[PDB]
Amino acid sequence: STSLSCKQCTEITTKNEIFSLSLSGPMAAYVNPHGYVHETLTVYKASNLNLIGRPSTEHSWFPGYAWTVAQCKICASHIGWKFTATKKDMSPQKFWGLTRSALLPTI
Amino acid sequence: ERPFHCNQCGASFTQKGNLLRHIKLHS
Ligand SMILES: O=C1CC[C@H](N2Cc3c(ccc4c3OCC43CCN(Cc4ccccc4)CC3)C2=O)C(=O)N1
Ligand SMILES: [Zn+2]
Ligand SMILES: [Zn+2]
Repeated sequence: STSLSCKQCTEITTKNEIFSLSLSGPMAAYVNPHGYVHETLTVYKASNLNLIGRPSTEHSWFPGYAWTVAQCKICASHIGWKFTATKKDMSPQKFWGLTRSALLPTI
Repeated sequence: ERPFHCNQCGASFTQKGNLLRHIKLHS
């Protein structure tokens, strides 16, 4: 299926990975604490990403999940976040939220 | 442990210089 790639550059995910974590569809707008709006697409798996920092639950858009910033391994452009369950009774235990503007093609 | 923060995405750094490089990439 169609690959989604780093816009700046590297395949990051494919459309086959896309799922709806919550009922707001697979991609919705979320607001960060400083007024940046991120159209965040939820995919089960992503490749070619490096993580920055430790996981945090602060202002998590997906309650029960911690986020870790994720960037392109090639150009270091911000791509999204890895989300990791804080409890065992959640499913999935991990996924990625990718910001729409960081990916090509444009969805 | 990482007190320099990017308010666009939540990225945090130990070195101010790495925050500066990070911010540049958002442009
Ligand atoms: O699920 C997600 C993904 C991550 C995303 N975040 C979280 C986030 C984003 C941006 C900035 C921040 C932040 O939490 C801490 C901090 C806000 C509070 N700051 C407190 C602070 C300020 C100055 C010095 C030390 C600490 C740290 C950065 C973001 O896009 C978000 O809002 N939801
Ligand atoms: Zn890249
Ligand atoms: Zn950032």
